[PDB]
Amino acid sequence: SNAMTDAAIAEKDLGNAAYKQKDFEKAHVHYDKAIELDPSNITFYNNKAAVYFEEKKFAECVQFCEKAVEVGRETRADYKLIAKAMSRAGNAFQKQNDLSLAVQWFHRSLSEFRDPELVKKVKELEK
Repeated sequence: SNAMTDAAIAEKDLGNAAYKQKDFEKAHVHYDKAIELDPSNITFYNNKAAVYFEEKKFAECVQFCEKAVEVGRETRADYKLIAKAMSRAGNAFQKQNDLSLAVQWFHRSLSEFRDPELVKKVKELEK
């Protein structure tokens, strides 16, 4: 789109390079800068969620998944990337030993985009 939205992407790319080295602090710095430049881009919220998940900050991961979903809907982003946020949230809830919330999110995710592996995973979790 514009000078700002390109600038944001460039910060995301810097965040990914830190993320790839497991420098999670620096990854957040850059993704935060991305969101500062262009808060309408779902990718930044999902990438921050992914960092939080690897840090075992599962409640923060969920919070950013929730942001991705809200942003994704407001901006009419690719519904598949909204589904990804939803499954990530489900996984973060599993890691918190919260099956109830995990399954709520997984069902959201499947309704957003039918992931064949997740369908099987959810049936197993509901056994």
